[PDB]
This record gives sequence, structure tokens and C-alpha cells, in this order.
Amino acid sequence: HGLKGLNSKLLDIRSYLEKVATGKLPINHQIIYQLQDVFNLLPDVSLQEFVKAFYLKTNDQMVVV
Amino acid sequence: MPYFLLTQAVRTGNLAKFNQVLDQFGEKFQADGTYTLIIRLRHNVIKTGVRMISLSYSRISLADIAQKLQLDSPEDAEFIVAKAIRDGVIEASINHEKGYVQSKEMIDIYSTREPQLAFHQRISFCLDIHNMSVKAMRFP
Amino acid sequence: MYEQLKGEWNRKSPNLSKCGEELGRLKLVLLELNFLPTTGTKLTKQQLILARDILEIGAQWSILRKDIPSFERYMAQLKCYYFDYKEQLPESAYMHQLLGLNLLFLLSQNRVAEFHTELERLPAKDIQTNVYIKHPVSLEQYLMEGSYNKVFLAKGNIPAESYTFFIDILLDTIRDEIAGCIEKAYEKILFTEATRILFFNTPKKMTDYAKKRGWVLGPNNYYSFASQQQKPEDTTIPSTELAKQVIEYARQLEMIV
Amino acid sequence: TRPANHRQLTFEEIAKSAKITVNEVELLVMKALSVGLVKGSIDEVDKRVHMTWVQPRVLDLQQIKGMKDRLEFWCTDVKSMEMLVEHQAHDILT
Repeated sequence: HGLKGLNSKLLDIRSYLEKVATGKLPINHQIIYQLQDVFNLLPDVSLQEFVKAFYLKTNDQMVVV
Repeated sequence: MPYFLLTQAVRTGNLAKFNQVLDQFGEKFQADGTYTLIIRLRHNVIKTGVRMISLSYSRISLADIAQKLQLDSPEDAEFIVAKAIRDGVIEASINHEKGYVQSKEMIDIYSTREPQLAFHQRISFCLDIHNMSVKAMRFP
Repeated sequence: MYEQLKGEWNRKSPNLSKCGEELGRLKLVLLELNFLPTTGTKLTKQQLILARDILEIGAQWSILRKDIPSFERYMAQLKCYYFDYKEQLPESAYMHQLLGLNLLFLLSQNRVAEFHTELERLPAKDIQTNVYIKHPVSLEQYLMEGSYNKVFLAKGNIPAESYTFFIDILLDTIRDEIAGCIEKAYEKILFTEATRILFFNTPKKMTDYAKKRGWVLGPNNYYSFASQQQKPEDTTIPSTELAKQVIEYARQLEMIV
Repeated sequence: TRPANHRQLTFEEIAKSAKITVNEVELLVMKALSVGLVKGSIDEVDKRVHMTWVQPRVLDLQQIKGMKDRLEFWCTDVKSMEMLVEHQAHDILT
């Protein structure tokens, strides 16, 4: 249910830019997407060194097994 | 005595001894029900050395493996190496540009990616021991 | 009834109507009674003598006309007649080359696992005598180690009948495999390497592999492109299924008490 | 223009689009780091410029349309793969 709120906040940000891209309500040029302009650059998933995170996954596996 | 002296002749490159002890100990092979070795192990008589060379050497020329397998011909020794890699005897590759036969790469992602694909069976086997213990526990 | 045991066997068989008579001969024998129990009774083994012989000459006329699903059909019923449980059944003098036809056909269509398990029913005929059977097992031994050329230099020696309808297929399925090795990243050679490796100073075989394969002759230089793929990888692909595996770890720790 | 898909920009793209010479792309990006509208880094053996960027500004309604499609791909990844976890671990959930 921590992830059931991840799509719940997602479905709220889903509905907002549908009705302002449509263009009903006036676009808040100050904070409503400028803070989102800060947001939309940092899911970094660069592979070939973060692929080498997964012997620590093997290390976390090793104590269990 | 037959089987220890059999692999004695297999490890060396001698075939006249290999045919002699077939003739010497074939009747013992009749009692064991294993006639078929003479038709299918003469394959590996030439393939044991090329497994031994390609494990020892790392980047060999085909001109030198001809005398090392004492084949005295580099032109068909390409095909023996081609058949062994076709059968997956050695994982190595051939450079058909100037005569190089190089082996595989270094020790791979074995330290990182593999070991959980061994660990999954050992979790599942040991908790089933715990499961088969608990279920069969209390008869009174 | 008792239809032409040596009718058009010896001289020639250009027949198509005696093929229908042989078709009717199959409708005669396999509608007489049966061949399944075979307890004793040499008298009811007498049609079993002829049922072998008409399928032998049926297999003779099959390789005379090159029918591929028929040749395995007649040979299986012949092998089912050497699968006889009560085999009194005196030795027909065609058996060793008939099995040699089966031994060469089943070698040719890449049934190599079926090849060696077929060789179990032969006790000692492979070593003592029987060059009809000794020739394909010497052939398979030549395919073992590295020896391609001893196959093609023993091409001009068949002690049996011509065997040509099998060995044309047998060598063609050799040639495309070496072609399958040279259609890899081995980039460019000349016609003289296709003369050495493949064979044959110039027939229209260089036309054969120009149209079947690629191998365009440039400025006295062939061309074979790179067959190497790109290998698309992510290596975090099992992130779903590894998250699955840890769930049934704790599911098998809890919940089953 | 490329929103951190492969944000490691090569030097020739800057030297062409800014129409500046090749030797002055480094002094140009050290100035932009000195002002503080970008927080990237510079390689010089490969001369590729790595980018981490925190400066916001206006984004001109058409770029909301592309932001909708990225949010919709973002939707069905979160939604469906939660249905995988819930249906797998349903009996220990309670």
C-alpha cells in the first residue's frame, strides 16, 4: 500500500496536466511545473556501473542462503 | 587392468598400443558389454589433445598445433578445431585472417551475476528438509 | 495371387501399371489374415516368406524411383519383419544390403543419434564380414575425427549397388554445413579457396553457390558479409522474476505452519 | 532537447550549434558551471560533457504533450507490476 499511493499520486498528477494541456484553467507559471521542471531529470538508471550493484545483491543473498 | 591401461594409451598419442590392447582385452570387453568404445572413442583420441592444448594455451597459431598434435598438416587441423568448437568441446574462436586460434576471454561476471542461480536451489532444498522434518514429526 | 515374384525384376522396370499390381499385391497379402501373432506353423509362415520378398523388391523399386516417404515406409515394415518374435525365417540373401540402404539413408538425413542406437541389433557382422554394413560405419568413422577428404576419396568405391540417391543427399548435407561455417564472419576469399575447401575446379557449382548462397566474384575477390548480431542486453531484466523468487521464500517461511 | 536519455553530449554538437571553435567549448561550459544554471562535469580524454541539470524555466504547452506520454508509460508500469506483486503475495498479505 506504499506503492498503492505511488499510483494514487500519479493518477492525481495524471489528471492535472490533462485539464491544463487541454487548457481549461490558467497555467500557474510560478510553481506548478517549474518545480516539476526540477523534478523530471532525476530517475538516473545508467546501466553498466549500476549493473555492478548486484554482487552486493549477491552479498545480501549470501547471508540468507 | 584393462581400463587403467586403456586410459594410459588415451592420454598419450599412441594408437598402435590402443589397437593392441583392444585385441588383447576385447574378450573382457565382451563380458562387460561395451564393444562400442572402439568405434566412438577413436574420435576422442585426436580430440583429447586439442582439449588439452586449448586449455593450456591462450592464443595459438594453427601452424604450431599441427606438430603439437603431430598431424603434420595445418590445412585439416583447421577442421579438427572446427569440429571441436562445433561440438562445444572448447568454447574458443578462430581468427581466419592470419592463422590465429585464440581462447576465450577472462573470468567473467561469475563473481556478480551467476551465484544466485546456484543459491535458489539451495534455499529450496534446505527448507524442504525443514518442511519434511516438521510434517513427519509427531506420531504420538 | 502369387503375382510375378521375378516379373520385371532382372532386366528393367519402367512400369507404372505393375506398380499398381504391386499396389494390389499389398492389398492381397495384408488382407489374407494378419502377421501379428506368429506362433508357429511354417505353412502360415510361407506367406511371411513372400511378404518379406515383395517388400524387398518393393524397396528395390522405391529406390529405383526415388520416393522418400515410401522408402522409409517399406523399410519399416521390413524391419518389423525382422522384429518377428518367432523368427524361424531363413536368411534372405538381400538383408545385408537392405539394412545398408537403411543405414545410409538414416545417416544422410542427420539422424546421428538414431544411427548409433540402430547399431545395437548387429552382434558381430560389423567386424567379421559384411562390407554392405561395414562401408557406412567406416563412413561414419571418417566423419568422426577430422577426415572429410577420405569420405570423398572413398566416393569412387561402393562394393554394393550404386547408392547414389542417398550419397548425393549425404554429401549435399555436408557441403551446406561447411558452407554454414563459411557463411559466418569469415569475410573474403578467392575461387581457389572455394576450390580447396568446398571442391571442384570450375563446374557450374560456383554458379550453384552464387545463386543459393551469396559469394559474388568482385575484382577476383569473393564477398561474404558479417553474420554477427548486436547482442541487445540490459542484465537487469530478471528484476521482476528475482522479486518473484524472494516472495515465495517468505511465503514458504510463513503461511505453511 | 534530449531530456537525460543519453545526456552525455559530444563536443562537436556544441561546437556546431553554438558555432564556437573547438578549443573554447571548455571555457564556455566552465562559465555556465560558474554561474550555476547547470551542475555537470567535463571529460577530456573522450571530450564528452556529462550533464546534471537543475535549472528550471517555462516549457511551452507542446512539451506537456510529450510529458503526458512519458507519464502514461510511467502509469502502466507502476499499475500492472503492482498487480503482479499483490497477486503473488496475496495469501501472506491479510
